[PDB]
Amino acid sequence: MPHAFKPGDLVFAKMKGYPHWPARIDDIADGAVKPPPNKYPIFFFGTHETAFLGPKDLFPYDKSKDKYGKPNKRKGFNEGLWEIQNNPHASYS
Repeated sequence: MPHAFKPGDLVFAKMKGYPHWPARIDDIADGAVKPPPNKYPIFFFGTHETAFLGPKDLFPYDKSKDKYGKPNKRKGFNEGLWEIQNNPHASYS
């Protein structure tokens, strides 16, 4: 059975106006700004941007890739597909 989301989990994350996007649950570094309650820090592959999202917008990657893991014309999307498949746990800083 599923657990709660934890750092390192791979997802597609949904934001308004954007396609379901390859992403990971990030850690919060010591001294870094914490997310709001019930939100997770989401690192978006390709764009390398971060947003705070709750579980309603997080789709586990294994289950969802057949639907959501196709190329898209949006900036950073195809780079992000490569990252989540090939080196999803690397430093992109």
